[PDB]
Amino acid sequence: STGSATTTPIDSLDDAYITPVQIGTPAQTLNLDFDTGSSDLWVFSSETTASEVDGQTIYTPSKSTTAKLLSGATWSISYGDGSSSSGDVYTDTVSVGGLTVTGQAVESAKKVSSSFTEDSTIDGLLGLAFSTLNTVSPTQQKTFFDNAKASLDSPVFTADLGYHAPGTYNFGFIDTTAYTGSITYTAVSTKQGFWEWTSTGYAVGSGTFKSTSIDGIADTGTTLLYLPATVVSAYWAQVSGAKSSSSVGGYVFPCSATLPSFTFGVGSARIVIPGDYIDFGPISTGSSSCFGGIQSSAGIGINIFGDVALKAAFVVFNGATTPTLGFASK
Ligand SMILES: Nc1ccc(CC(=O)N(Cc2ccc(N)cc2)C[C@H]2C[NH2+]CC=C(COC(=O)c3ccc(Br)cc3)C2)cc1
Ligand SMILES: Nc1ccc(CC(=O)N(Cc2ccc(N)cc2)C[C@H]2C[NH2+]CC=C(CO)C2)cc1
Ligand SMILES: O=C(O)c1ccc(Br)cc1
Ligand SMILES: [Cl-]
Repeated sequence: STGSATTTPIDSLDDAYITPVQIGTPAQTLNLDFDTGSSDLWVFSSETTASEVDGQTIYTPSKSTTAKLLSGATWSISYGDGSSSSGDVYTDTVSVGGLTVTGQAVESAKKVSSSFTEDSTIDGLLGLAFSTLNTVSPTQQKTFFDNAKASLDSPVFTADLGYHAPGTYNFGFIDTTAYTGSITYTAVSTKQGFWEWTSTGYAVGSGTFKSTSIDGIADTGTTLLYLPATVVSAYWAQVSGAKSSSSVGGYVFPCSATLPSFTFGVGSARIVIPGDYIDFGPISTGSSSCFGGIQSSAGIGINIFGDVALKAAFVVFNGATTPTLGFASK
């Protein structure tokens, strides 16, 4: 089997991407944030505290003839930005772009934190990291991809995120028309439960390539590119007027600037992020200072290849017995 679904930026800055997902019978379509950095499929629901729902589409398990309460199962997740959500668990039929999994754990939110409430465009998350990070207790549950894997033509999914435009998530096949050149594959460590890999270096604009190992995760659920302070300083040093602002929480730059590109290495291959991809617009409405798309990971403990990087590439998440990651230009 295979599936193919369009993923769409939620706003003009590509702050996140949403992908329609069918849950239950008859289908209830929710727009989920596919997140290769986490491992729960959780949704706004009829059980979510009313005051914490503001425009989201909800899953109502009582209206699904295939929904079954998973007795005693609960979930609770907190994230690095202080956000959180929690609730109970149903099993139900879930379909993505024509690919169907029966008996998928659908984690129904009873509580969500304000940052989720405030994002009306995102109805939940679909985690695509390894199932070892799934939070359901006392019996851990599998991700949509793990559940689908055996049925897929090939045990892979691909992320093809657009810049200021829709893109595609494919399951079970590689669309050879979706990239240029070849796909370069690189080793993955699953020890921490992430798609963790090592970039071979970087360049800023037309500058010389610096060969250096940068360990990080491929994370479609993170908007920006988070890299070591040395790398980030070298990038912003090429932008007149750019500075690290403590009050704003990162590097900012004059909105009048044209940004240099940023290149990262994948083995002997190179992915080039155009400068425009690194502009995240005014720091506050009407400001002439803009927020940078490359920020320091210094306070994280890991580097994060988020959407800013991933959208410059066609990315293969290879879930074979020994997982790997592939990157192609496009
Ligand atoms: N107290 C705390 C600290 C860290 C964590 C990891 C965490 O937040 N994780 C890993 C994880 C995986 C599985 C599960 N069951 C739970 C979490 C979520 C990731 C999911 N991807 C999208 C978004 C993410 C959130 O990033 C940020 O907050 C962030 C903040 C500052 C900077 Br500089 C860069 C990014 C990354 C969670 C809580
Ligand atoms: N300082 C900071 C804050 C948050 C992060 C994570 C991150 O990237 N996001 C939050 C998040 C949290 C948890 C999950 N599981 C998925 C996404 C995405 C949001 C980033 N802010 C832009 C506006 C948004 C929506 O309008 C997108 C990174 C750095
Ligand atoms: O804020 C943090 O400490 C953090 C955020 C994301 C990830 Br992945 C790991 C750590
Ligand atoms: Cl300002």
